[PDB]
Amino acid sequence: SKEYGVTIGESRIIYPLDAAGVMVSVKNTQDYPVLIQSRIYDEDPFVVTPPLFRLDAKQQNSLRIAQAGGVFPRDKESLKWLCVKGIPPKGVFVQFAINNCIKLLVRPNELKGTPIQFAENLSWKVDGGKLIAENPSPFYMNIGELTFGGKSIPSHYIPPKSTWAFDLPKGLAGARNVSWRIINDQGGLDRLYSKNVTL
Amino acid sequence: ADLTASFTATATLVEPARITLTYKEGAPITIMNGNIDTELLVGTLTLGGYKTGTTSTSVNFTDAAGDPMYLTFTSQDGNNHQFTTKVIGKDSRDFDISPKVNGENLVGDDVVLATGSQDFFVRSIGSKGGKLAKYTDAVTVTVSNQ
Amino acid sequence: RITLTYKEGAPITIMDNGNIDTELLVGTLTLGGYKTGTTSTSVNFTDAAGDPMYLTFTSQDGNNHQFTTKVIGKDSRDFDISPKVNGENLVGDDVVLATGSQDFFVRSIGSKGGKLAAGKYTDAVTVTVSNQ
Repeated sequence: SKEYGVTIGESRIIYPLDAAGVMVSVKNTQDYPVLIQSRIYDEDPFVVTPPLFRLDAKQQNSLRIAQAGGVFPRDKESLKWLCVKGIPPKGVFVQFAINNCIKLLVRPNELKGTPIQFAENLSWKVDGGKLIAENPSPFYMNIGELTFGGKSIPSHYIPPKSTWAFDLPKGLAGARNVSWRIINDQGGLDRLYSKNVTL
Repeated sequence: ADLTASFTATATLVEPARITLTYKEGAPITIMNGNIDTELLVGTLTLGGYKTGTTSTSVNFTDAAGDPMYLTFTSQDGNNHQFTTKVIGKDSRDFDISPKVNGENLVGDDVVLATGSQDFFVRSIGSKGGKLAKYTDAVTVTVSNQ
Repeated sequence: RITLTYKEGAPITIMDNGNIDTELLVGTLTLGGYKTGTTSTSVNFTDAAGDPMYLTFTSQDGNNHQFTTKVIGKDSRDFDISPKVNGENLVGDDVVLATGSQDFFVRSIGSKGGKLAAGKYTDAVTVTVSNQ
């Protein structure tokens, strides 16, 4: 059978606002050469170099991500996506290509602290069949584990100074207990926080 | 004499984002009236490498046709015959789940993918045209890591 | 006065199995202020985990993910210098320390009990230097 794989050396990029650049490793984990195609998307101030290059079997290379211009809020983080695609060489035939995408988190130096210091501050409510989180911090709170009434909820980021509503499975009638972990800057599942919903 | 000192040693550990994909070709396909049989397991996809907590809605299989919810296969001959497929799987409770396909989910709620890897099956639907006579697709699997 | 400083090494990449590579330079301990002639066996690096031969680092996320490390310096001919770590030592890596100060490399062993999560890891290390 056929095998594919792209590894980025981190699962997120914390980009300090106004910084010259950052680097991230990209690894072709396959036994055939590919083309590595890298694109930035909104949730072109950020430039990826090289945007396209060959990467031989089991080889690793690095991209530079650089901010030239652009304007971002300084009271809040901004979110972009770095996408890294491994294009393989060219009755049903199908060819696949993995497009591996990670958050590019634009962080004002003007922001005090880091996410793990404010992860406890999430507050929770059920309105209209949905579990709603409120994030009073200036950081994206990248939830990586979320449970309500002891039932797993697929997670999603809560944007800065804003909210996110999660769809609930059936049977969480009068459930009040929410548990969550965010993903820290290095890509690790952080501490478990637990809290009752309010009205 | 014993003299002492102390320091807190520190280390930073990092989690790269690894995405893998295995495609296992299904049986060859049989023309019956110029229909292929439905629910033919065209192929089995195994997505792996992702972090536990990765969700079904963060996975998007796209192709050039762009038909929401369906991948489109086309003949390599010049005649442009076409059929559509869906990409579907099962959760831990054995309920029907799907990734996004051209940006939309066919079936089920957003779920957390199985730990380690998750199988998806490419299953034939039909061809809104009619008479099918190598059929090809080029599919991008985009994973938006949490 | 005995001094103990530290320099963190490169970030450690967690492998797909949740483990880490061996022999990675986690960081460098620099011991100083000891009497001339002090030998490697007069130096005992200790921590709370207390694993003989090994220093244990713990995640800072309340999840108690751990990895172990060994503490090995190098003499001028690139032979191992093994100080005592929690009372114990490798056989045959006993040596007089460099004059004034001595670098000891903290070298990775691997995960202790489960897949490791990314983040910050620490170990509060005490050194006791005998025969001063």
